[PDB]
Amino acid sequence: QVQLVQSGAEVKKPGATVKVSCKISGHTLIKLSIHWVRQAPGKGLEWMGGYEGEVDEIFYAQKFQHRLTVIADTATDTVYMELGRLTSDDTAVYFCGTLGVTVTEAGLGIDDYWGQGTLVTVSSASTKGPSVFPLAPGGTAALGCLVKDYFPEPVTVSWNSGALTSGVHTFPAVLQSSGLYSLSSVVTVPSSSLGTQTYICNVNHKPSNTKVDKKVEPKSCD
Amino acid sequence: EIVLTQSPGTLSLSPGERATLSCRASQIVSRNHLAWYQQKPGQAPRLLIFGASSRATGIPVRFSGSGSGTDFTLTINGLAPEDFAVYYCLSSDSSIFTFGPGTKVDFKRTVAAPSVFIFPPSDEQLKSGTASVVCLLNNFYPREAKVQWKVDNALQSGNSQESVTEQDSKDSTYSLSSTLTLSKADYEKHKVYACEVTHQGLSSPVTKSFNRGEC
Repeated sequence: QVQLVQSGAEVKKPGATVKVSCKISGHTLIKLSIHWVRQAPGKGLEWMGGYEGEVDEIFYAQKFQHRLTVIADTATDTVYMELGRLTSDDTAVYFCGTLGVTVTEAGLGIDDYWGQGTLVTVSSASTKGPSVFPLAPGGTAALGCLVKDYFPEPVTVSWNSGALTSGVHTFPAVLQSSGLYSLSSVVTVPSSSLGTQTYICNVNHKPSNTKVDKKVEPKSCD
Repeated sequence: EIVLTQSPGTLSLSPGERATLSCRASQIVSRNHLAWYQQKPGQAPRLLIFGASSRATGIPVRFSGSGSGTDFTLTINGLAPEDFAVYYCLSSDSSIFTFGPGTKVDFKRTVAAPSVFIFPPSDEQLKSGTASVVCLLNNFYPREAKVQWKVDNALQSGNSQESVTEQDSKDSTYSLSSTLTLSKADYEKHKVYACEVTHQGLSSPVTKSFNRGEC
């Protein structure tokens, strides 16, 4: 019944400041270790700093301490991280987690509670919904949808309103030199189904309220 | 400061096999402050081992750790399907924490060459002034693959991006896309668009290509 709940996704311009919260229920901050750990897309875990409730002390990674403040509110069981002078290097998922060990004569104590993560995107880009373009199709054919030029993450894709799942690969997005994201979603299907079965990709970019259903039709030389 | 390294970068093993993951510290660290975490895509990390060798509550008995000084290991004695994930060691001194770079444990299946498909830009996209050409490498193993773009035999460098799926939970393969971006003007000034794929499963590289304008 212990729960750590973080605040929602953030989009910030370079040079701005972000503040992320981590709220504890089912437990008390004064009995907990709460540390901030971030993860850039496709990269490893990086400790930023944290709070030890027993000693009421804050700790910082030297890499960040000039622009990072950690705030503990023992009255509301909430811990905050405030990171300034943001750049695109700070785009990452930020987690709060109970990293600290208590060393007593009776042994080692540790909790393992984690928040759900908070995505922070640092960019000059403006919110923009994607354009969806067809990737038109032996015994197996491939087809797909190109979901191009959107900001920020995330985007979801289904096929035939969720009825088509086997053989689908929706790729992780790439960040283009324009600062806009792009991804493709593909599916392999029987080539004998191309004249019969309709294939529609359902694309949802909630940050821009953009929903698109794109029918993908085969190419023929006949 | 403590600095942690981990080896191997990627460990490819089959279910039932014994995985040994290594963590090395730049200086002697307290055994009380050496831990191991598992992480799967889209999820927070999960504690496996603390104090170098103590198993966390609810962690299966096949996970163990040992070591002292600068050298520590995590052992998964008989991999289960749910164990394919990334593993991080973690150390601290005076509540200053440092994560190792992580070791990915992926599922070792038989080598499978990719099926390769090339997609020309749609006419709809071309009307906007840009052309994306997509090359798909489908359902291959292992993950390492090389894609080369050629436009009328000119090697394209710096104008493509790749993406790779996570290892499939049913057939343990990977898939990869490579997307070549050109202006509409450049696209219409050239004819042959080719994606050349190299992979250990392929005895020779596979080229998929189209002639602009062909059906």
